[PDB]
Amino acid sequence: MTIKNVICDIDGVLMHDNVAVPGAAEFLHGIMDKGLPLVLLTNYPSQTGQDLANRFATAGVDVPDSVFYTSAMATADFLRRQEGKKAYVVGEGALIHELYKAGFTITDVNPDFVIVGETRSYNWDMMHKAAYFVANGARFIATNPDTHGRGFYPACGALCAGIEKISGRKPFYVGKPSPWIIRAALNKMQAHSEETVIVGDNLRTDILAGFQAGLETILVLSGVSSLDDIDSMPFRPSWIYPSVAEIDVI
Amino acid sequence: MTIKNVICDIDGVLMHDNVAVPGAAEFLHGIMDKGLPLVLLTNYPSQTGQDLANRFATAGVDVPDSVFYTSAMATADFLRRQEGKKAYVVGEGALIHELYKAGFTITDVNPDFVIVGETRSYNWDMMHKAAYFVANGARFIATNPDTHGRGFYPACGALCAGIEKISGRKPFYVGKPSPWIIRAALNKMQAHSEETVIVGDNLRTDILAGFQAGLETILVLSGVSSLDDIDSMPFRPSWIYPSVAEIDVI
Amino acid sequence: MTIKNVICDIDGVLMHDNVAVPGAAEFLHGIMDKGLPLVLLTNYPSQTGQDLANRFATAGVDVPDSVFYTSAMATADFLRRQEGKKAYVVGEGALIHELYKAGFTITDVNPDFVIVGETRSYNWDMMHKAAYFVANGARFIATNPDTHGRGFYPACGALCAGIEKISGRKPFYVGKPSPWIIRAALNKMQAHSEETVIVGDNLRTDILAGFQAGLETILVLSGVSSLDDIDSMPFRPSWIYPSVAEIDVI
Amino acid sequence: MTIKNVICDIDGVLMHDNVAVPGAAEFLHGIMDKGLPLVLLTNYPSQTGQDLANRFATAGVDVPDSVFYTSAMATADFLRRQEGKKAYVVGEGALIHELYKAGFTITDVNPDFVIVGETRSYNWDMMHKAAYFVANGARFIATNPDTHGRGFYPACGALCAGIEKISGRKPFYVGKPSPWIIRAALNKMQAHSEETVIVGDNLRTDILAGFQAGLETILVLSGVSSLDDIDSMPFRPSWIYPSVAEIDVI
Ligand SMILES: [Mg+2]
Ligand SMILES: [Mg+2]
Ligand SMILES: [Mg+2]
Ligand SMILES: [Mg+2]
Repeated sequence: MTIKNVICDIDGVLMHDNVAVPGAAEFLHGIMDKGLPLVLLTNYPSQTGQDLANRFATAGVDVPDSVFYTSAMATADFLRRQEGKKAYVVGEGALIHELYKAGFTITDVNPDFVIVGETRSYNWDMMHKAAYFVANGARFIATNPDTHGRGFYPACGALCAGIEKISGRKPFYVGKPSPWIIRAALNKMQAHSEETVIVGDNLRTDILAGFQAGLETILVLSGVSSLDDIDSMPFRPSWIYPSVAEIDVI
Repeated sequence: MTIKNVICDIDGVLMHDNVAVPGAAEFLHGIMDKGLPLVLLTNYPSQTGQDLANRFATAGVDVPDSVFYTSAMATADFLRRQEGKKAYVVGEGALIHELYKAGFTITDVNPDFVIVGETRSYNWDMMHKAAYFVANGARFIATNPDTHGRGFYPACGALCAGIEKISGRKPFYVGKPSPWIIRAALNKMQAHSEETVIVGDNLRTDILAGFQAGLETILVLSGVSSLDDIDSMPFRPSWIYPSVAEIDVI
Repeated sequence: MTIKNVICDIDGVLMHDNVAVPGAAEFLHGIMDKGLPLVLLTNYPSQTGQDLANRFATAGVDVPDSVFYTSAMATADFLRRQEGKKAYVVGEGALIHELYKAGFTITDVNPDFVIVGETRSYNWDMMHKAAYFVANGARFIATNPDTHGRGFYPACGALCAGIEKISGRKPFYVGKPSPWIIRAALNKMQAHSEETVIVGDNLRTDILAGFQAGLETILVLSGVSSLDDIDSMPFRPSWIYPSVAEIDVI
Repeated sequence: MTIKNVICDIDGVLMHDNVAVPGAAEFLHGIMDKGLPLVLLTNYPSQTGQDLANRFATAGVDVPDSVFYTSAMATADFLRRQEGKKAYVVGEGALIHELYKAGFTITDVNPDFVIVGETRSYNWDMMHKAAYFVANGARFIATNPDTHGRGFYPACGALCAGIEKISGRKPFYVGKPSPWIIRAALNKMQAHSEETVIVGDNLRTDILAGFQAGLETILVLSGVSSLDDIDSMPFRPSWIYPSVAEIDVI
């Protein structure tokens, strides 16, 4: 059927850092007014739903805590359905709390999983232990492949680099471009891919993931990707707009 | 809901080369008898549905031409929904016919796409032209990432290698582990991921793709992957059996 | 000691394709007049010394056949000192003749080496056989890593790509940036690295190789590399000039 | 001429960790008795010459501090000859002191170089700053490519991984397999490659570097590499022995 659910990326679409993109509030309110399930997605694992709601509210956009879905929440949802509840975690804040709520024990003693998110406390010891466990068979999971956040701030992908180099193994990244996180988002809305659209600014992450997941896609040009980037692209967005302000196919 | 549709990989699951895996016939007939939509999937683009039906029949397994779905068919289905109908193709047989049926013009003059499948006629000239077009912006699509077929026979992935090296660009692979081909298979059965299971022998292709697509997965040990390969695996199969002969959760 | 020998790269330094770089003739004649051993180096394996002398003469630059040293000659020199004289060769012309003169038997029956140069006859069969032999333990050698020649013409590196993909092994590239070819060039002049300078236009090949080999280096800006490319460079050229016309430290 | 100088790798050749390889003492004393210049090489940057002499003496092998040459010393020697004397260093101990003796100022303010060695204090902040500087044009140098030391202890290569991922740039590794460190070792002995042999246990580092540098090579089987590893090897050692105990071609 038609568009009945909406997954909308955050950075470069609804927010520029801590400043809302013009029209974001009206765009979101229009969707909620119509009663369409909505998920605001972000590949970063540092913020809780409340943190995000506060960030949005500070910027003048009001939405419920419940609409947010981060790679940390997605990782917890992924692990919930797994056997084994012991993990060595390289991360802090949101991810840690989510894992505890998923019934996990966080330990550096016989862990079943090595989970990497983001932490400014990352150090030689963590890289060492994570590499040791992964090399020894621990299930290697990471929240998102992004190498850095704002500026050149190390992000999950950068923290995994040393661990991968030493162990010779790569983690399963839960976030975009992996199609699984889109599946997780759909399950959160109890929605089907055929009636869901994803709005994003990055052709290589939002669009690629949505496409592979079977979703209709809308690329906005207010972020990373530019219009000429679609010319040579294997697949292309269902629609393209300068920003969410002109989206009216929903 | 429950399992209502089935995607079953071919090589290492139903066939060993030209010899059927014991129990394959009974397994498939049981599924069809129950009236469950069935798709027999293969990442290789060389055979037509009829070729595959004949191969199966020669091996003592009788199934309709219609159940087969190859990376060539999937590629044609992918391109059908695309704008532009001119392509420079590096391939032969099945793929070529499928593209013509999808309304394509195959040309080395201003092609919109560069499509790579498999062809034993692959040569310096083809690599040159493909690289030239891709470097110049043509949409780069490939049927499957496999580097070789039986023995060390070059396969699609190997043919793309030189083109990627020269152009500095990578193609969008339509086949496994890409989740999209699973989506295409579901659409072929008009089925939902939540009620579909995929049976395969390769953890890194059948299982990875099925998992990302939201399908229940069954790993058989009659092919590439072995049981101990799941220990360190980020995700694991819903079920594991020596072969299709013992599968009875369908 | 001082500069007593000279290795000078060809393309982008002395020639632009078939046209001489202004000042090339005078530059070379000045070196020969002083009696300094000279080697004109090129990473490409297609031309014989006579072909190169003819190309230079056609462009108005007169030099002896003996001064030229190609990756094909270097590869033959490399193999001369090796045990085993049976090789499966993916190449044509110059390289083939050089190997025969080095005492080799070219065969697809129990070859000791798999040697890849350049050949416009490259095809599926060659990739297959080369991959089969390398996968089975044959010593994998390639003339140069360049992915393409003029335009997007496949070069040695591109021909190796498919073979590497299938076999899972990489060849030993004889040409630049490998320091060995510089050693081979020095031996050709019976010269020491401490009294030899190399002139080149590519920071990542001529300069990198010369530097690692212990040679003084001169970068000309008449080719691939540009002046701003040295800012972030780990190592830098001993000298930099727009072209050979202003070189006077020799 | 003949062998007049000797470069001998340490780990897996003369030492197993803190235990000497049987015959090491006699091997080394024999070389020094003959008056042949000797350099004991190691790719690791953590120990000073005195530390190494003490380690050897504790193991029962007596040699002068002066014979040792580490990747830290080699890096300092490399930088001594460079313009610019400001560097942001990710490392500790030996490397730091060597840089100060080379006339460097270590700072995180407008550094000319970003130098990575080894430090158990490596953290998010260091990765961030190093990545920021490299991304902004700083000359990226690293002591050695090894990903880990003993066990799964992070080594230089692992520390560079995150920096490379964020900046998109790779460093120039001073240590093996880079031929430059062999050149540096020769200069330390004021020796020519044609009269120098290198003894090592790793085909991919000691042997590869020696070969590219024009040295005669001796592979011992007391460490990383095994005899069957030479079968498919592009190049092969001049000689091969179980350990230094049987080396008598010097
Ligand atoms: Mg975004
Ligand atoms: Mg299979
Ligand atoms: Mg050049
Ligand atoms: Mg060693």
